[PDB]
Amino acid sequence: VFILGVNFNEHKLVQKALESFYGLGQQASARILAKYSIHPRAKMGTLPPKIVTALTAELSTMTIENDARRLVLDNIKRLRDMGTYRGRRHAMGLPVRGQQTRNQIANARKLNKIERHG
Amino acid sequence: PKDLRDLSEVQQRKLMKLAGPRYNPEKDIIKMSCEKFEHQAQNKRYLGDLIEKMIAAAKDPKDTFEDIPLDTRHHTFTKKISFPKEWLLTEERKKELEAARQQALLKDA
Amino acid sequence: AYYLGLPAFGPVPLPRMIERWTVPKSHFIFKKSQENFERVTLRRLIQIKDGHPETVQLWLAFLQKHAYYGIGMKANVWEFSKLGVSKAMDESKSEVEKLLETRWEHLSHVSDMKGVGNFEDFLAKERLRISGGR
Amino acid sequence: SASVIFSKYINNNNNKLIPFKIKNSDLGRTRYFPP
Amino acid sequence: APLIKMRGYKGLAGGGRSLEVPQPIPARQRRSTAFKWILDVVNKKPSKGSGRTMFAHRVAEEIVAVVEGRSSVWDKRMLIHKLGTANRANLNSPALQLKGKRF
Amino acid sequence: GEVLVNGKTLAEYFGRVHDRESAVWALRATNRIDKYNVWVKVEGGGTTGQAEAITLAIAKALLAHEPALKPALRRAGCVTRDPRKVERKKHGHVKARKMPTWVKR
Amino acid sequence: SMFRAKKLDLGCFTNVRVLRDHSKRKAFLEAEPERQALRYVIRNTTLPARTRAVAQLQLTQMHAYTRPTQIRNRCILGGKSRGILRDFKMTRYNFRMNALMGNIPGVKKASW
Amino acid sequence: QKLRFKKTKKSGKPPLPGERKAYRKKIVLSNNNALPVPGLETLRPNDLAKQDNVGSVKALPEDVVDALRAMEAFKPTQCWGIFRQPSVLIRQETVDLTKKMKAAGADGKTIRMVIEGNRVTGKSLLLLQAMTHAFMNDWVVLHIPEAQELTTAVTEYAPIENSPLWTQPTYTLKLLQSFKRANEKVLSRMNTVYSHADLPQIIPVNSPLLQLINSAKEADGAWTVFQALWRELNAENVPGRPPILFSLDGLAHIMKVSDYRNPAFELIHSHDLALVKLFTDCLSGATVMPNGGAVLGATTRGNSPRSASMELAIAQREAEKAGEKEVPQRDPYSKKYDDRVEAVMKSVEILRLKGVSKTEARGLLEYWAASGMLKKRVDESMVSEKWTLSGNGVVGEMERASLLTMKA
Amino acid sequence: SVPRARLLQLVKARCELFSTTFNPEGIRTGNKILRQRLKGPALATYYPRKNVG
Amino acid sequence: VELDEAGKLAAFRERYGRGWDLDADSLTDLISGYATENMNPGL
Amino acid sequence: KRSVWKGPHIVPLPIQRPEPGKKIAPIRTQARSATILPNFVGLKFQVHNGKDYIDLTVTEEMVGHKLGEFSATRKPFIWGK
RNA sequence: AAAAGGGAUCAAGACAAGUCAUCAUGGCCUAAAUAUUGUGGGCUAUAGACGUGCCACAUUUUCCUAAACAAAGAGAUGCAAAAAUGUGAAUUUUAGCUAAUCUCAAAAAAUAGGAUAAAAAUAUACAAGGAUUGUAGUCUGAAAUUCGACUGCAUGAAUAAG
Ligand SMILES: Nc1ncnc2c1ncn2[C@@H]1O[C@H](COP(=O)(O)OP(=O)(O)OP(=O)(O)O)[C@@H](O)[C@H]1O
Ligand SMILES: [K+]
Ligand SMILES: [K+]
Ligand SMILES: [Mg+2]
Ligand SMILES: [Mg+2]
Ligand SMILES: [Mg+2]
Ligand SMILES: [Mg+2]
Ligand SMILES: [Mg+2]
Ligand SMILES: [Mg+2]
Ligand SMILES: [Mg+2]
Ligand SMILES: [Mg+2]
Ligand SMILES: [Mg+2]
Ligand SMILES: [Mg+2]
Ligand SMILES: [Mg+2]
Ligand SMILES: [Mg+2]
Ligand SMILES: [Mg+2]
Ligand SMILES: [Mg+2]
Ligand SMILES: [Mg+2]
Ligand SMILES: [Mg+2]
Repeated sequence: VFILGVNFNEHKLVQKALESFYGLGQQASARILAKYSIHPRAKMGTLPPKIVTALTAELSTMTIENDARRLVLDNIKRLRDMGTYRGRRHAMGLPVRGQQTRNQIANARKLNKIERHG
Repeated sequence: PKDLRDLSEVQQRKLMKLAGPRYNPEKDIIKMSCEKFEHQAQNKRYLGDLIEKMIAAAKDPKDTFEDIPLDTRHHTFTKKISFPKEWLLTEERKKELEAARQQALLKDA
Repeated sequence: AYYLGLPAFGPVPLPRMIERWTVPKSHFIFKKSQENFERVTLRRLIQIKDGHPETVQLWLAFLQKHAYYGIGMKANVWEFSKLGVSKAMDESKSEVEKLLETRWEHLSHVSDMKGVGNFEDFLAKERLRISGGR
Repeated sequence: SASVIFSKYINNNNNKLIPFKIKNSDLGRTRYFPP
Repeated sequence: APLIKMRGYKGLAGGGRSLEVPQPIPARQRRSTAFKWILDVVNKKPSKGSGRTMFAHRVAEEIVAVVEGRSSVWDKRMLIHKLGTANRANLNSPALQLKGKRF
Repeated sequence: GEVLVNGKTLAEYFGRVHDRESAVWALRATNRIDKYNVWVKVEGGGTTGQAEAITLAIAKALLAHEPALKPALRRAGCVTRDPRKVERKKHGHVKARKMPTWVKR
Repeated sequence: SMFRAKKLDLGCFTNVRVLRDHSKRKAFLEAEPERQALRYVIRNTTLPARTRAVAQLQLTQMHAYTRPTQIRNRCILGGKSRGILRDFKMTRYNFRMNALMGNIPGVKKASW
Repeated sequence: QKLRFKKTKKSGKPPLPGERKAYRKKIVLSNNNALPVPGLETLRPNDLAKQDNVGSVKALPEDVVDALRAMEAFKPTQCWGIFRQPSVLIRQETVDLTKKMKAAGADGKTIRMVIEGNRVTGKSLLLLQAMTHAFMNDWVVLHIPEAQELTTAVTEYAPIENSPLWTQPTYTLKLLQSFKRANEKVLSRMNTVYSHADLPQIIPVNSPLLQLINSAKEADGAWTVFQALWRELNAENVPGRPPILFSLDGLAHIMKVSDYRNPAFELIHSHDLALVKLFTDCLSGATVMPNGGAVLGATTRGNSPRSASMELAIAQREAEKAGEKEVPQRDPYSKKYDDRVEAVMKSVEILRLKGVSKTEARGLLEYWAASGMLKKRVDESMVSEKWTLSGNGVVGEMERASLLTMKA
Repeated sequence: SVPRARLLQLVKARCELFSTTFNPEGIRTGNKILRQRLKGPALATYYPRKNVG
Repeated sequence: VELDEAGKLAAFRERYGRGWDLDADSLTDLISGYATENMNPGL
Repeated sequence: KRSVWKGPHIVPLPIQRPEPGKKIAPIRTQARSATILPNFVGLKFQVHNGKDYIDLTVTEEMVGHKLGEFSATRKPFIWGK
């Protein structure tokens, strides 16, 4: 089925589908299902076409999108523009939270950017 | 609390409530200490004056706290196990076993 | 305790108190070589029952005067008393004063001792200095 | 009569009687205990 | 369960090669080698169901395949027996009897 | 043949049939489970530690009633006291005997 | 330096940093109540905001010797700060050397 | 760049949906290797009520096993596939409970009972014997295999308009499908006597009652058909309406707040679920059964939460029966009680299950030995050994010590 | 099964009796600093003072 | 005027109130009044 | 002060607001842990980094941070030259 | 009872082995500085590379429920119950004990049930995993920015047993 323009398979859990959107986690997932009387173990192919449309209208009123990424990307961009310590660690791809840099800084070198994945 | 014979049943229970965690339901004793002062004589005097207030407050007919049930969550009650009295090999039980020992032989025979 | 008529029970062997320290045998680097140390405290318990309060204090006074070196002692004394402790301790003042008439000679100070200052604060601070901090 | 607080410490008497048992095993001499 | 084991002597077969020689093994060593082969075939098989009987039933099925002769452990038994027959003469090899007797 | 362990029944206490058979093995080996009632009181240790401890306890108590069973309890293994004990941890070792990784270079 | 007594009053192993740590212990003893008062006014959310801010500033102006966090035990025989045992006031090594000679009462080589 | 070594990157048909779950839930009720026990009798329609059958093992009829299997009376944790023919031990507790069901259905009354016991003492199987006595005597058995499937939020649920109740359509549908097969014979003899307006199909009065149940082909109208069916089975004055056995296993699950969430994200109480709200009413006596029957609720220890209200109620009912002037009371400072659980359990009867007697333990061991599954000499010395290792005859523990061992 | 407002009447009685702080709202009153006993004099005596020589 | 696009002034005032906000008020002389000449030697 | 209920960490600073259009000198501070308060906006600081005093001009985006977060103590690590 | 076990101890000599940065000491140097005091910073930097561990890569694992069984150690420079408050870290308030008494304090694995599977390779079925980062808090302490420890929410990297 389709929820907010994303296609999901029948054998997929409705909760795991909602939780696949950025910013939508366990708390929001449990409250969206409770709002429309969907048990956590509901599969995707069992939802009526009426409720599948209600979920799309529900997620459209939430901050679960690139919109949520902008909030995170803006916080990082601000740290750099101000000229703070943390901001300069994102730009150089270095650990930002006081980790030791002599060894084991792989994930920092790979993910720490100004334009992070999210 | 039962040593204070000048108190009534309702008043003795009210005293157990004011004591709070100082009351031991299993032994029925109110143990309370004091080391607030520099000299041991002063700690004894305080407890003496304090026990007089506990009794005066218990006699106060303003609020008997009968609505409040006695709270014993501060105490951890212990359950003791004892040897079963039905297993004691007495002259009466010996006859009981002889019957069971003999019925077993018949059932198999 | 027998001569004083005190029925004593024990000595009850209480559990041993064992401290442990593992230290390197060398002050400098060498760390793969350590050794264990300990300090085991051996202790006993003598409990007296149906003992008169005063008689129990003569027993304790006797043990302290003839204490054996290398032994530490601690006593917990019990005693039954009536209600009205405040008044009881005020009436016994005259009784204790008579017993001290001949004992005041131990202390002596210049008229209006000024080195003491605040009496209560002197005891509180002088007691800490005697005990080494607390 | 007596006090209740007093009676609550008399009943706690589950002591073991000193048996004065007779030794049936041979005992050696204790070690030399240095000072 | 195999009846023999292959022990090797270091550097006695030629240019750094070892001298493999068969030898018998007691019962406990025979059963241990056998059952460990069975567990090796079991662990490599894929999962089938769920519950607490997965591993148990997966092993029992291999025990039945062994008695029916259609198991894979029979190949490992014959493979080690071939090495024994192919090296039955090394029991009296000149190298095993001339260690330090050629001064 | 009623057996109690700390007030609880033999099955309510040991959740492992292997431990139940070992606790009363003396009575089983001599074929006297239905002749005596045992009231055990164990403390400390674990499930198997306590089970094997009751084996020796009942064996000794049983010999007080029928002293002529010791030759049988011998071959049953209920008279011997197993002295095995956990070895302490030793400095320089990860455990009683496990040593840390030794680096040659 | 103002907290260093002009007359040495140490009978243990004297050191440049032992005198330094002894001066901090004496300074904190003299200003612990004054310091506890400030730490109380700050954490008392029932007081006015200005009262809590005044005490928060005065606590920042007190000399460093008055802070208890700057007190670190040292060896009274060697003067080190690493490996000190509170029960003996000595390094792990001086504890070993004195324990084997019999200068620490009650201590003995352990074996079990 | 980095010069360290790095392990450079780099079978069978998979199972179908539901294949794995069906593997650990299938029930085997036979074993060709097992020996046929000689002299093994089959349960007659009135064998679970005779006092003389106590301590004897008898085989279940063939048609009963089809009905019990239809409503999931057997369970995988039970040892059925070790023997050839499903057989049960007629137990002194079976005769007691069964003699009450017999009198209840005959006098038109209703017994509201609760079964309690230790981990594995025969609670779930004592119902299997109650349902067995129900099928053989032409009753209407409505069994709920697992009460945790109604509370753990693992099935669809929808609200009812203008009411706090909640329906579970997908479960109610599956419940009707299994209700037909089990009671196919009894239902064939009954016809409708009321005019049900709202239904997936039009159904005139005096029609085959089995047709009314076949109307529920979709989950949506499943609950509506159920309520209509419930009205028919409980017809006030209609000849041919047999007693009803409304049984539920896992009572501890429906005696707390469920795991479902309402639109406000507040836990729904188990007694609000329309289906659970029906059983509790029948168990509390609120909903009367005009034709009579029995409402049995069996607790469980495997995967069961603790409800102080149910445990307190069970304790109070046993105290009143024994006649003790003092009955257990609430902990005046505990906040784990539930007023609604107390009201439902305020008049039920308790049936405590404990280990079997040494005479019953023999009849059960001889059945295992006759089947070649217990290679031992079944005598008093051997019965007392198993009776002791099983903790005074706990049937569940007696199987682990005799059947699930590694000595034979 | 007893109102909280009714229990406070008993909790307040104990405070008036044993002279303790009655703070049912859990307000941060800094009293944890008042109960903490000083440790200055215990630390000052660490290093032995100069003595006979 | 007084536009905080990043929301740092609103976040501060929400945590510590408007006592430290400039104007024309804990900042009257608490920070400046305590600043004395030669406060710390070495600038 | 991390915990919010204890307020921000304030330190004495010669923060005297100048007359409109007056030339005010920047504030030299070694208090690298002083929280930037809303009243610091518009002021010019010279935060000590251990050796030098790196200049800073407080803006509304810096409120809530520490002064030491704008003066690097170490120099970036660069391999080669 | 018994075919017991472990710990400590393990010499002289060599390695001009380690330590003149515990202490101590000969010679030689510094003595307005190679001595002494504070504020801030640094010892926490990071291309490549080498050692120790921790944890993970799901089917004997992990997750959920429940009414089992330990030993030893710690609290006068302090352990803190019960209750109440908070999703949580934790807070409010101190009963008792300076201890075989009171408190930390609860064992876990196990045992017995239960849930989940095309449990990652067919992209409409992306497993397990918890690094990285955003943000809101708590505790200790003048002080948590360089540079602390935990908590909530979100983010969801490599990782096919080498
Ligand atoms: N009357 C009986 N005849 C034969 N076997 C029985 C009988 N009663 C119980 N058993 C067996 O005892 C074991 C446990 O029985 P059962 O499952 O009914 O217990 P339970 O009380 O429902 O347990 P739980 O609390 O875990 O749900 C099963 O193997 C069962 O077959
Ligand atoms: K171990
Ligand atoms: K994990
Ligand atoms: Mg590395
Ligand atoms: Mg399991
Ligand atoms: Mg059950
Ligand atoms: Mg030597
Ligand atoms: Mg050299
Ligand atoms: Mg070397
Ligand atoms: Mg060197
Ligand atoms: Mg030197
Ligand atoms: Mg410095
Ligand atoms: Mg370092
Ligand atoms: Mg608590
Ligand atoms: Mg702990
Ligand atoms: Mg897989
Ligand atoms: Mg995942
Ligand atoms: Mg930080
Ligand atoms: Mg490896």
